[PDB]
Amino acid sequence: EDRLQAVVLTDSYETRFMPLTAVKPRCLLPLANVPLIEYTLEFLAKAGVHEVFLICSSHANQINDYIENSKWNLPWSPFKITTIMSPEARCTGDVMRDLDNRGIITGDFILVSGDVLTNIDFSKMLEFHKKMHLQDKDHISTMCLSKASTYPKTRTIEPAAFVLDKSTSRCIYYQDLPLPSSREKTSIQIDPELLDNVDEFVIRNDLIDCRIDICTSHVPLIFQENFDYQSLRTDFVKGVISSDILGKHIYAYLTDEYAVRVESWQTYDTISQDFLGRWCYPLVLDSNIQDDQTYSYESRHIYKEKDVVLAQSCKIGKCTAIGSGTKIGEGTKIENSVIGRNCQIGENIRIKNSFIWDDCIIGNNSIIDHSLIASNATLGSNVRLNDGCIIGFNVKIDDNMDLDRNTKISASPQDLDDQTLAVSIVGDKGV
Amino acid sequence: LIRVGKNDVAVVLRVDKEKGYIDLSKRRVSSEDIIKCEEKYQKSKTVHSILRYCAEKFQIP
Amino acid sequence: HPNAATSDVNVTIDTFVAKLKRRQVQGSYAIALETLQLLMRFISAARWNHVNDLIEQIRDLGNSLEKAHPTAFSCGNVIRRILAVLRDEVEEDTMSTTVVAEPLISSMFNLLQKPKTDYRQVAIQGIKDLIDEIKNIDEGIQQIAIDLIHDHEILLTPTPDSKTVLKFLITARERSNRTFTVLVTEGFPNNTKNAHEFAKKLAQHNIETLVVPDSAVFALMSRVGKVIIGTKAVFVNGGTISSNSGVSSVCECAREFRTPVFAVAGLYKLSPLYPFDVEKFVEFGGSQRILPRMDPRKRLDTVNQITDYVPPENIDIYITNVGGFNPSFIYRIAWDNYKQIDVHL
Amino acid sequence: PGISSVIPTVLEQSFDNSSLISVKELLLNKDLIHPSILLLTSHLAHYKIVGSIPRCIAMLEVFQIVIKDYQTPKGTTLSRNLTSYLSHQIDLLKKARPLSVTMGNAIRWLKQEISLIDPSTPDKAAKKDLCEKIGQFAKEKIELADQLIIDNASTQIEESTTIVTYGSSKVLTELLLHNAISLKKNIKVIVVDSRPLFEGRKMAETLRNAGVNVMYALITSLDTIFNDVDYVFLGAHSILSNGFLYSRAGTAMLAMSAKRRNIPVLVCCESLKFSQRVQLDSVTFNELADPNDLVNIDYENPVERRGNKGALLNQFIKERKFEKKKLAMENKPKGNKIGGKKGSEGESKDASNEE
Amino acid sequence: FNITETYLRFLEEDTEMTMPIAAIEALVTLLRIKTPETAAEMINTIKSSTEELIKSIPNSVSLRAGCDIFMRFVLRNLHLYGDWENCKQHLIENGQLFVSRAKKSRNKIAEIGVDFIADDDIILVHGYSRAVFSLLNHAANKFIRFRCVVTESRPSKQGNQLYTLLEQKGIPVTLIVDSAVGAVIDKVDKVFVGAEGVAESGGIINLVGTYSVGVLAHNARKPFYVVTESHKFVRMFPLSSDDLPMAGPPLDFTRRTDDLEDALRGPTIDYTAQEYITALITDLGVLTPSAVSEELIKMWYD
Repeated sequence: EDRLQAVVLTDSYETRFMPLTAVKPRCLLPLANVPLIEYTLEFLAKAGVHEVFLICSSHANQINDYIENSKWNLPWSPFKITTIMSPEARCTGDVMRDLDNRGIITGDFILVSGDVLTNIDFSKMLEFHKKMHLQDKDHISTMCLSKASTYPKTRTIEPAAFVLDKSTSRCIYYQDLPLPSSREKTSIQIDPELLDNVDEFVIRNDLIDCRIDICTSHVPLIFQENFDYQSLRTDFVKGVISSDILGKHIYAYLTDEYAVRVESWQTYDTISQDFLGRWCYPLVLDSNIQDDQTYSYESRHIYKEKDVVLAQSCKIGKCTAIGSGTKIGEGTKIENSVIGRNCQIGENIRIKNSFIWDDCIIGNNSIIDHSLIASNATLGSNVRLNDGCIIGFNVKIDDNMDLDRNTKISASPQDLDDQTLAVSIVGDKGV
Repeated sequence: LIRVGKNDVAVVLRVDKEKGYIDLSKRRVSSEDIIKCEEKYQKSKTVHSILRYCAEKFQIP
Repeated sequence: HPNAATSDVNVTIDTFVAKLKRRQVQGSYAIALETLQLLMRFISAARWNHVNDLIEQIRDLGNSLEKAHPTAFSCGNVIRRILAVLRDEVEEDTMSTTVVAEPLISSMFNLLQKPKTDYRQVAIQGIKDLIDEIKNIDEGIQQIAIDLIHDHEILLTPTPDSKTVLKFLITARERSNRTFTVLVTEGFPNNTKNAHEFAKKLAQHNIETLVVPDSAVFALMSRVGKVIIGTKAVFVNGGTISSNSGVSSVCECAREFRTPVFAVAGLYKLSPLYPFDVEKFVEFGGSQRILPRMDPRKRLDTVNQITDYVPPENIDIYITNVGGFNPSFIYRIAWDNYKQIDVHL
Repeated sequence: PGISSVIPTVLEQSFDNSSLISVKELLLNKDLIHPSILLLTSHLAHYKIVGSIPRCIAMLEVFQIVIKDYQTPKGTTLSRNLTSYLSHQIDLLKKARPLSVTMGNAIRWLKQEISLIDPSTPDKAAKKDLCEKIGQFAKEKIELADQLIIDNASTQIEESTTIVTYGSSKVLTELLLHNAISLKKNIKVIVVDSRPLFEGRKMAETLRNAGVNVMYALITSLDTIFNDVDYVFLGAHSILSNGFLYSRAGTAMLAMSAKRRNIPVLVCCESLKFSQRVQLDSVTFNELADPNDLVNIDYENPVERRGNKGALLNQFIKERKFEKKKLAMENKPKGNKIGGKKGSEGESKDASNEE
Repeated sequence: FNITETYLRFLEEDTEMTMPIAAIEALVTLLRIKTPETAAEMINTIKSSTEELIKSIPNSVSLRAGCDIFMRFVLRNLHLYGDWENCKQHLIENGQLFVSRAKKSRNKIAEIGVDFIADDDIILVHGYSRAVFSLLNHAANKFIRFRCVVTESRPSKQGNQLYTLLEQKGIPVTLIVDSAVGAVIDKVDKVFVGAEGVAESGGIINLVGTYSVGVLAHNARKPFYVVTESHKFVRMFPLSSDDLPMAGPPLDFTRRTDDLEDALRGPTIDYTAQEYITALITDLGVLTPSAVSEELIKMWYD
């Protein structure tokens, strides 16, 4: 039951975040004024990890530096960090092959794709996995699933329709749809290979992706054997179902509580909002995980760190978090928005449902609505932004600018409009 | 009983035939006269209705 | 002060932190026990040479622990007590090393005016004493506790989460000559299951049990005789932190009707630090337990809290293992257990 | 004939005066009853939406329907067995769920109407005029009154508001909705929920269906919700001859809390809800229901968990009782919004003698 | 012809003219020129005039109450269904008649409702009303053991004026600051108050500080009294503790100044709850508990 190793699939979903991920690594970016890797690490610790393995390729030096700086580098940690360095750009099959070549895989190894933070206890899950394994010899891997918000409507990228059994908790079919976004395929598929064996058929769609996998020693060998499987969800699970190796079982764990992985931008925002509220049961910033953090709890879901300065007569709405070393002026209307560490806010600024990253200067008499500002990117005087406007690294938005709905701004100093240099594109300036 | 929309009885007490001030009464009604008044009002309303569709149709005053 | 000095000498600190953060450890008593164990480990293993330096180190450790978890008061308290125990011994030693008059046990003017031994064993003994104290509280309460409740009187019970309060009730109920009717308030988002359990226990004990919803407190208040709190932490001026949900309103009601409000906890739960802010010490619960769905629940921001704070004006009695005390007197008890400099770390 | 005896759970020691038992699943009855009454009774017994205001209206509607369907026998006159039928209906209602003050008033009105027209007139002419009259009455004393109340409230509300609300009172819902839509002010609505009926939840849902900024709380969570917040509104059932607020469950405590924390409470009532019956406590006459409401373990109404509790009869000496209607203190509410615009609650029966 | 001008006309006189009565008289005068036979030409105009007056108000409340009372009276008048001339004449008569009545009412109050102070009962007086002063002076006239305690009123040094008024009567007096008012309740028997208006709820609309006094009285169980001439019933509801239709600012937080200019903007009008009143002395019989509300109901028939 004890002694379990962890392999984390990092630097995999780059260019999916279309403006960012070009200069700095994907996972190093802060969720709520603190890096995304830390949460994942915490989760792993909670689960039960004895050795840490990270897959790095895109900007690996920075990752290494971070690791060196991190708390787990010191000898007090039960798990040590040793990174896998591989050639640039490869699929999860190739990575698996590489891992196999090296050879550290023992027993029930943990494989996590992307970064996930959830509240559910893992020991029970592990126990369940063990018991099910003890049933039959040819058991493969565990999948995590959670109940969705009644009806699906905000899910377009990965709205997977899971046909499931109640007695064994096993997947029957996996399919992706663009149905709510584009009315071309509003569609359902069922295969007849497992009809006269299961009987209890339950057709469901409202289940959210987690992508946390508890895997046996068979999986890397399987990957080595069948080199056609580049992905792990679309081709692999389906293959397993359609009897690639005959007489084999897979898991689909069902939980009533919240569990969602990071995937896009709106989804990320939603996750952040959830974190801000009391959705996750023990996951709160006021506990202080990074040790340098000095967060404290206040009334009406408001987070305040130490050395946070806010001026008199500023009406605040609901759910606000402020990072350390902030100076905010007078006459501000703040509603459902997070302000980063050491940010300098001017005077008379109306904010609604927005997001502000680490060290950003917001200019006087500006309106920000449902838009994101990345690290070290500054807003000037009189800037009016609409819903879902992503701003990249070090973008200097100077005096007087207006940007419409869903305008993406580049991060590296290419194809998308508005650049890192002085003034965003209303008058042509840049490289 | 009265409030909004419902038909209610009137008789002209005092008229200022110079600028526009009209005095109206409900209790003065000559007994059953109320019913007659109501009928008259209804008739007037019907007449108005009659000369509304034609005004909109032929586009004339 | 970082954890650079303690890595191979003491390792359990990290484990303690883990227990605190993800709530693997439950019940204040257990936390206290853990703290005691940690202290013992520190004592048995580490090296000192000097005494003041050691004291400073201990203080630093305490501070670190506090920083790791603020809602664990018992942990802090125990440490403070240990420090106090050390301090007196140190003071005694100094007098022999050098080789005084006082009106009472402690003097105010001594602060204004200018003022190797086997202390380790004494320190060790202190821990044991503390453990012993923790072990039995109910035995030192029941001699005072089963004197207040009378025949044909009605009790009202907010917070059934505490293990001591139930025991106290049971001891009273044991007596054949005494008969009382029990009204139990539920506490919806945090106390419900616990309340139910308490009710079941009462039923088992063969007493008249009345399960009352949180709304039906007002109608029965003309018959209510006494009020008992299931508090978790005691403080300086009198104010107390209660073991989750449905305490404040009931207390207010009692105050309005001039119903006597009792409190049973213990001196290990008693803290020498002041509760200056309600927002700082009181921790909030979870939104997920109240209402299903997530997408419409972004609009529906729900407010729910674990712990509850009650002002010292409503509560009048604090019966502990030593005896019956008041909110106007309990400060002195704390002083008798924790010294003057040991308050700030 | 009906059904008698057989009651679930313990009868308890205290609070035993009113009916708490009965037909839940129908078995053998008199073969003359119009089914609409039965259906209504079935609804009322297992209702989670209604709260003082709509019930009476529903009853009136039912009565109207009955009148429409009513046919005079060839032998006996229009009123001979009609009274008996009415009595039977009343008995059925009582068996299902005890009669309210509004319902009593309605019954009285019906009786008066019956007395007014003596058996001499033909069938199709009498009931034509009766139904119209009743409709007119309904239009007058109910809807119009409500509208008036709403308008009064409109002028009474100032600038910058933060309100804590409770109940499934329709008038309050109307008010809040009005505030949200047509006034366009800075309104914040905080909702309090109760265990016996999910009224708060319903209110929240309604608010959502409009698009209002909503905080959601309970009876326990009140010490932290204040720590900016000013107005408190409650829904009343009936005001007695004493002047005390004879209303639903969790109101009185809230009022007390409001009183404690500076700012007073405002309650709304209709100009027909007033009663001549004298009582000063909840012990006198109370709406008591079966302990089946206090079985579900949080979250939602339909969940059914095999947790810790699930027995009542087998348990030795265990009393699980809950109350629905309460009597709040007189001095605590300051504002009363009735048919005569504005007034104090200490007036008691100023409209009762006025009729 | 103007009502505002008429109102202005009285300044240095007063002290018996019940301002509202004067207002009523002015209204009557305004009416009896442009033919009160027609209701179309007249009532609307009267309403407009009242609105104008309201708009022009610096710091007065009772005017509205007076005007609405007048309106009510007018309404009552034309229920006899006789003739337009005689009724009009009667209405015209009823203006000066109303003024005449006030004096009689005052007399009634000063002869019947003065029995509260008899056995050397020490009185705490705040809020300037003419009726209370009349009661005091006419008690002195009657000769009775009595003592006076004065709380310092500060709108524009009215306390001093009050003191001076007291002086021209022969009676020992002392000055008390409304901060040390909590310290002295021991020797002082009963608290008496003059009001600007009586609310729909029952409570009292008054001056610079009364609520605190009421609270103190409640604490001490020494009864709180209000003496007013019975015509100060306005259709106004103070729903919360700190709300009234006020001309002045309701607790305005002024910006950071340096030369000490904006400071004196403290609450000059305060409201107390309905439960605080023990006895309300009025000319239309000794009535208190829920009498004002009843009167209002009678007036509006609702």
